[PDB]
Amino acid sequence: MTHDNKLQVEAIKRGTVIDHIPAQIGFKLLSLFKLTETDQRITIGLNLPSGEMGRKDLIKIENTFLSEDQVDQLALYAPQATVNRIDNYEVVGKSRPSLPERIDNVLVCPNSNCISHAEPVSSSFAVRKRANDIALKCKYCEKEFSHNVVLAN
Amino acid sequence: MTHDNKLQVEAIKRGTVIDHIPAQIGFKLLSLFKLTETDQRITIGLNLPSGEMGRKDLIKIENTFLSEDQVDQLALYAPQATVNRIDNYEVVGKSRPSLPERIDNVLVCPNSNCISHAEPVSSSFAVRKRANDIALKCKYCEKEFSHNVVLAN
Amino acid sequence: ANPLYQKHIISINDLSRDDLNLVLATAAKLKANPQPELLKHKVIASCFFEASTRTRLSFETSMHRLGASVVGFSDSANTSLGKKGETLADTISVISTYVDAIVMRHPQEGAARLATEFSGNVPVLNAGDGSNQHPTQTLLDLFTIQETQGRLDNLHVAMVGDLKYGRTVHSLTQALAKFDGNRFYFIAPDALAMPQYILDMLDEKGIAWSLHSSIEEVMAEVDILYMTRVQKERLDPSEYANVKAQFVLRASDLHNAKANMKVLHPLARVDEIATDVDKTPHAWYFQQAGNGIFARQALLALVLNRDLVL
Amino acid sequence: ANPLYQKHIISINDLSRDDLNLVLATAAKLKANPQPELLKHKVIASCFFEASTRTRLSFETSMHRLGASVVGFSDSANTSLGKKGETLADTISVISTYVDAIVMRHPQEGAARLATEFSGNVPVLNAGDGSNQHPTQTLLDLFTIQETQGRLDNLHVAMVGDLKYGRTVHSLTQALAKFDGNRFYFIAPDALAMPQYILDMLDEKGIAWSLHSSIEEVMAEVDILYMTRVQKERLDPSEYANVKAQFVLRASDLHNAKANMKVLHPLARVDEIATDVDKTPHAWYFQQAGNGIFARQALLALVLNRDLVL
Amino acid sequence: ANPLYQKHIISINDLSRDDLNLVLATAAKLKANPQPELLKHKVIASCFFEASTRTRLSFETSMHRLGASVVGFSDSANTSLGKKGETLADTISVISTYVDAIVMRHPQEGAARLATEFSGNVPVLNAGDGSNQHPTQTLLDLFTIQETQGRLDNLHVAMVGDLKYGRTVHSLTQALAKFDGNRFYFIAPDALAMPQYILDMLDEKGIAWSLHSSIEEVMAEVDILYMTRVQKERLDPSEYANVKAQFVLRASDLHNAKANMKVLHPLARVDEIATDVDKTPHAWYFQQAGNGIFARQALLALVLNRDLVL
Ligand SMILES: O=C(O)C[C@H](NC(=O)CP(=O)(O)O)C(=O)O
Ligand SMILES: O=C(O)C[C@H](NC(=O)CP(=O)(O)O)C(=O)O
Ligand SMILES: O=C(O)C[C@H](NC(=O)CP(=O)(O)O)C(=O)O
Ligand SMILES: [Zn+2]
Ligand SMILES: [Zn+2]
Repeated sequence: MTHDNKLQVEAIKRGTVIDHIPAQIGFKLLSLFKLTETDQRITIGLNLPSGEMGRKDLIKIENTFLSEDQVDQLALYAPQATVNRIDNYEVVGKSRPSLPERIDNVLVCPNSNCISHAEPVSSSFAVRKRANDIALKCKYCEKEFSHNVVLAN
Repeated sequence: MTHDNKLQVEAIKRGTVIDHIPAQIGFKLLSLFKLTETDQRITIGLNLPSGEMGRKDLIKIENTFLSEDQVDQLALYAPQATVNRIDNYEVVGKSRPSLPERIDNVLVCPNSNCISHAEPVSSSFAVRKRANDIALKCKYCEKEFSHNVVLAN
Repeated sequence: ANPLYQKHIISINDLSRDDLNLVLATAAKLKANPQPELLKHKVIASCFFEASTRTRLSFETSMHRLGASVVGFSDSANTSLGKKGETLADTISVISTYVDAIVMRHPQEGAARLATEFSGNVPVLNAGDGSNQHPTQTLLDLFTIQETQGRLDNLHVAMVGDLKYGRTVHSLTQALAKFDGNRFYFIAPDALAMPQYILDMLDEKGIAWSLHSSIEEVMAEVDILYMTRVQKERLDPSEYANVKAQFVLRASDLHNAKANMKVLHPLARVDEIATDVDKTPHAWYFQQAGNGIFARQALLALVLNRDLVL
Repeated sequence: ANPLYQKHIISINDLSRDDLNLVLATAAKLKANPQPELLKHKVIASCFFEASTRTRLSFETSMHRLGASVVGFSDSANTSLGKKGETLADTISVISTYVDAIVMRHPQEGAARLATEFSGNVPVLNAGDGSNQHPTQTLLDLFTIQETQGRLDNLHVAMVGDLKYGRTVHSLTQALAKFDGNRFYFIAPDALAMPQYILDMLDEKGIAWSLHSSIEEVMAEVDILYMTRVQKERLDPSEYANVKAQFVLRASDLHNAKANMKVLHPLARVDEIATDVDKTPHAWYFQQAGNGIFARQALLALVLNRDLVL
Repeated sequence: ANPLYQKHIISINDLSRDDLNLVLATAAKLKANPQPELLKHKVIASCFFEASTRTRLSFETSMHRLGASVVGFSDSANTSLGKKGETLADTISVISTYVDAIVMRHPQEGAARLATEFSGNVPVLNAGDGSNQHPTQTLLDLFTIQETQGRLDNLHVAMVGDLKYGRTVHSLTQALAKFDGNRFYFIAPDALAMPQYILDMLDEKGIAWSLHSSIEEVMAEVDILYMTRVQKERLDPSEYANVKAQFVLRASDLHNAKANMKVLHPLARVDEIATDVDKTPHAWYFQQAGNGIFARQALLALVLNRDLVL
């Protein structure tokens, strides 16, 4: 029980409530983590205001909790985002995300000549917080890339 | 406009509201007509149960109006869905999709040899209630396909 | 101005029964009394991005038979569209500013229609857009049928060959489904069946049609035996099974043929029509060809000349 | 078991200084003390999906100098991969059920790595995967540097030519960074510079390296002058500008060099080393190639042999 | 001398049950008891006039596992047949004067047979002649079935894919008809059905076989599910309609199968077996391939060796 204010959010008994999603990154996380499979209520607040951070997206899926590496997967796409695990209308589990050591099968190597494209294998990337441009290393071609180059979406 | 099962916070002055979008359809329509591509406050509620319609969808879109034509574009997915006209928290007038005569853009002609793909020209399909389904006719190549095969973007 | 003045002739679905009548009439009228200066001073484009012998040469002769001038290309291999990466839209953009009318054959369905969106006020004549329509072919076929059956209503038409890609059967059929009493017979291999949109349309107008396994099932009761080539060049590689002709009209099978029954074929023909049929009185394909001059002269006089050429 | 028993030799980044040192010390021993039967009864697949003369022939020659057998293909066009469209994964799988070790050279990066995943317990050796790595090249290089300069520490190595697509110079730097006191002079046309990932590591390592517009400047300062060939087969068309060796070596520029410096090159050499260089006591590309024999013999003995008294 | 001493292994139709059984029993013995010197001093020509990875490499690997030597060509383009226009008859003649046994794979049917006629006393082994036979494939298949089902009698074998041009399924049926109680389920697209000659023999033999439109029906009823690849290189253009695997296997359809059934495939596999199948305990195509090693080793020992104590 409680009531986070400033603007209008939605009621939830138990379930994950992801808050602080950057602008328009909502419609993305919605499909990048295929959240629309859940046949359970899904609240979604787009362009809501937020102090010095103005408009912010916000997704809410009662009775659903992010899979293990999901929050880790949710680091590259929204660094400042916050995961709130709810139960009994309570924030029983506040969690901030950390960039993991490696991203499996979701990313796609930029090297055209990388054997991963052709052959049947799960792409795997080493995550190196190279100062400020997340460094991404391809497990196969050993090439390294600027996280954004790898990150089209 | 009162409504209460679980106390909440869900109101708006102006804007439009597509209510009665049948389950799942709400996400599709999000991309197709690009209703999300705005700085304007949006509030989607996928899978939110209500009445005898039970599982539905609902998109409160702040300070945004659609046209007769625009609303008609929705008939191809959310017919019984009905665009409701908000404004000043007052319900100006409940609209509702009606079969549009032509689907400009969005769709992509399935014929591989159609001039549309190559040339810089917006698609266009003649919509038509064909027997059991809804047949579509390319303006250009003149091929008619069942709405259940023609794609988009 | 007459009904077809400055209008685009993209598809037989756009013209009305009356419009067809005006062409066949003017065609007959023009056949009787040539008018060598009717288009004197005009410059028309013959633009063919796809192989052609009859359609082009006949269209070009027509233009010459009225004093029109011609300019164009036999094949895109040497147009900037071809060697310099250029859109068809830009090609037609620039060309519509030189000539008075554009005639074009293209490999993709919808090219002519496209043209009608950058040709400005200059009209476009669809000489064949992929497997879609071949609208002037129809005018000639009609002109010919009427010439040999006396009418265009209450006829029996057997269409053999490739009806799927056969643009001549698409136009022609939507054309004959505008008159009354014409019953159709479709004889084609399942993979090259007549497209659904034409059958929905036949059903709609209450028109009757029927499939058959062979010409025999229609030979003694068809007035028009429209034979067609197999569109080898458009066939999906998944359908190469039907590359060679499944039905060969040999002169012998015209043994129980109705007297007025004629055999038509837009050409070119491969092996579907044996050369001995060339000697039976039903064979009318080359007469068919020759008629192209009249239907085509007719159409250009109607689109480029405000007043009915008399 | 020894350190590299049954291990995959995929990339220098995966080996350690001691690992490297074990190869050379071993190589040294095989070089002066033959072992005709060491690999008797072993069957080694020599799978080259890309051109080769030195790498394939040296390797197979080694297999033979140890009593081992070789089965293989020097063209992926006659396999069932390049004909029946089989995936490499399936090719590596079936083959790993026949042989004892697989030697592989492939067109794309990560190809060796991927095989380790489908080869079960069969050690895979990377004869070169795209423009990523070429480990055995480096083992033969380290040995040549060591036997001529008596040290792998505090050297002055200059690398010239295509440093971007050069898999040989990627494997060599990561190796020479394992040792102490090495200073790297990088001489390449900008479109073909050393990748950033390799440099970042040199920095992380605290290693001195510099850029230069010509050998002239570092010439009387280097110990090793590693020359490379422009990887023509890999350049993108936008890079086609560099297909001509921009920095070429003639006997003339070897004038002020240290009387101990050697000129190495993985070969083949296009036109980057003028033949006159071949007679100067500095040219060491052919003795270097000769060393591939002892380096690979050592690697094969170590990967397939547990204990090894020599 | 033993039963297959110096004999040609041209077609399963020429071997007998006992013959087959001698191979497997032998294979069984070689599989658990190596013979490094059994073929010492023998020189075997591996002549492949058509693509290969498993058949050629397994065979040559076997030659080596027995102390034999291999001379050969993996491309007929570099021979004097594909250049100087020599006949195969002349090629088989000169070669039969150098080697002890010839292994051959050829583009056309009857190629192996023809060689027996010009090879003098040199035994010829058919690594595959067109789309006729592939005997060694069947020996390795019979062994895999036997070692997993413990019997070659009363089995339930379903054959799927290109049954017409599949040389592997021609050799396998004629084999399994030699045993008792086998029931065959044939699942193929009509243009690629089992040839009539093979069926006539099944009938003559009094053997139960049936046709089916999908695995679904026989799935929970088979012991062996032999999958095959559409022989793309052999299809006539009219058949090009079938170049896409029409019946594909996913882990999902293996749900009600007998917990003892195995899925075999000669490979390479195009897209007829989804990868998820690879992890089910039913997938046995890679262990099957592994067996080619012991099957061919046995065949070679038997053909070249008179008496053989093991
Ligand atoms: O080509 C055919 O088979 C029929 C038809 N042919 C013609 O119109 C005559 P041409 O192709 O010589 O101009 C067409 O569709 O182009
Ligand atoms: O190709 C080069 O020039 C460098 C290097 N060269 C070699 O390995 C020699 P080879 O191609 O004769 O085996 C390589 O990576 O292939
Ligand atoms: O080719 C096939 O798919 C079946 C069968 N396959 C094999 O023998 C395997 P390979 O072509 O790798 O030697 C054949 O007859 O070649
Ligand atoms: Zn990569
Ligand atoms: Zn179209």
